[PDB]
Amino acid sequence: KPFVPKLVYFEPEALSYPLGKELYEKFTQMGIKIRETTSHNQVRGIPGETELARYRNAKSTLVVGVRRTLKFDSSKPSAEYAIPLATGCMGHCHYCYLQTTLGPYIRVYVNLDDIFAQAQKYINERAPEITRFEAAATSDIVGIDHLTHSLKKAIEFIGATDYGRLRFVTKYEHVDHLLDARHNGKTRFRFSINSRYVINHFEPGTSSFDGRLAAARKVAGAGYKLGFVVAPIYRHEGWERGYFELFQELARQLEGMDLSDLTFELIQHRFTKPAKRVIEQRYPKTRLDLDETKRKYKWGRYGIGKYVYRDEEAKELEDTMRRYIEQFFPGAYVQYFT
Ligand SMILES: C[C@@]1(Cc2cn([C@H]3C[C@H](O)[C@@H](CO)O3)c(=O)[nH]c2=O)CN([C@H]2C[C@H](O)[C@@H](CO)O2)C(=O)NC1=O
Ligand SMILES: C[Se@@+](CC[C@H](N)C(=O)O)C[C@H]1O[C@@H](n2cnc3c(N)ncnc32)[C@H](O)[C@@H]1O
Ligand code: SF4
Repeated sequence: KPFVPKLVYFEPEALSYPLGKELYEKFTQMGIKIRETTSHNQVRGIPGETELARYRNAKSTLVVGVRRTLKFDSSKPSAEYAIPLATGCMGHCHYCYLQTTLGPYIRVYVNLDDIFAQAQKYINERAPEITRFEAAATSDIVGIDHLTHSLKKAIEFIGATDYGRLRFVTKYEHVDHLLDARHNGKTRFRFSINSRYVINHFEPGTSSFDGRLAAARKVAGAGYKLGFVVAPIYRHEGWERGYFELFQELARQLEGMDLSDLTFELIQHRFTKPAKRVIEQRYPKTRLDLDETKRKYKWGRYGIGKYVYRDEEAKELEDTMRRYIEQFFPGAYVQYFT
């Protein structure tokens, strides 16, 4: 059930680090097909004759490498920065924004000393103000972590700092190895949730809603700060009742738990102009409605723009989500709607 790659690439430089050495001996012991990248770290020869084939096989391929870009991206509204522990995902969410943000093997970085050292510099440059880090900005870091334990190390590193905070969101239940981690109350452990329609139709290759909630109870019992990310908020047929049933069912599955300091994050479905065509050839018979005529185009600033719902329909979603959260989780804090 936990993700295990069917193909692994190693950057030569990765073998100079403890994690690279450990992963090399791990995957060779497991008899998994292991390859070397070029001297300039390019991944060549991923199986597949069509574009869709190489996309599928890429999502079953792991690349063990070194993070050379030590400048951290900003990650608002979640956190000040994105801490780069991994890139890519094993899941096949039809709407996924990684389809345009990438183009899709799973990359993991081994130079944790360097990455954490850089994280500490960002913390020092803003202290005594709090600096939050998003570890799942460009990947499902939790779904990958049983292989590496990099997130666990990041959790404990952040736990040792005074002004640092960590956060990440996942669609996977494979969190057992993280339960005895010394988080020190400085990690927000979030789970992506959605209506039954969106999960059943658009989220294959992820854990079930029940699995995610089972995992959510485990992490909360281990003392982690708990939160949920309701995204993508998607106006499907019967969305108002669909999302009502979500929060009702969510409240039922978290019965008899300390839900003080529970957070919610709300993201409406969004897609870029290229995504329409890219998704059409990566998921041909998807029910995902990418009709531009029912959307508002929000023009980009430094990046490319994207379609979102019109201001009025967006407010319907926001007001509705806020109403259900207040009904089923009194005192819970909605961090943002975007
Ligand atoms: C898990 C995320 C992390 C995140 C990612 N990203 C990056 C990931 C990728 O490079 C890009 C996707 O448009 O945006 C970002 O800018 N801000 C974030 O807060 C995901 N998102 C993203 C996706 C959305 O387009 C953007 C704007 O809120 O933020 C978010 O709102 N909440 C989060 O907590
Ligand atoms: C890219 Se996701 C990375 C973390 C992890 N693999 C996870 O799925 O939780 C970050 C969040 O953003 C949502 N999301 C993904 N695509 C979109 C989208 N196109 N529109 C609107 N939201 C989109 C996902 O449901 C997640 O809640
Ligand atoms: S689990 Fe997250 S990162 Fe992975 S395909 Fe789904 S939305 Fe994308």
